[PDB]
Amino acid sequence: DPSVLGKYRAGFSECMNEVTRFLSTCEGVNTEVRTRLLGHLANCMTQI
Amino acid sequence: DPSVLGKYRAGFSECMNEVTRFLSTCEGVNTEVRTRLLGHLANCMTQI
Repeated sequence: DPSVLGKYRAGFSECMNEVTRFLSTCEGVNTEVRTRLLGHLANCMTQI
Repeated sequence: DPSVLGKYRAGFSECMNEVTRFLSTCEGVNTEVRTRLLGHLANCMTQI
């Protein structure tokens, strides 16, 4: 059911917002981290 | 169904691992960030 996927996406939407705050806080060695950090969450959202 | 919750937890388990890597990377102004970062993911896992 799409509700399950929506719930999953909703959870990740929340993770993305908090993760974004962390990413907006770290400004040094997070260029590589940002790629994996955003890529992974994006991959999870994209995959599901 | 518990499968939905398990899927949700599984997604957060994945977020926690990646988030942990970010937290293990940032070492400066993330004491406050860590509290919210871990507290939020923990809150989501705890709540669901």
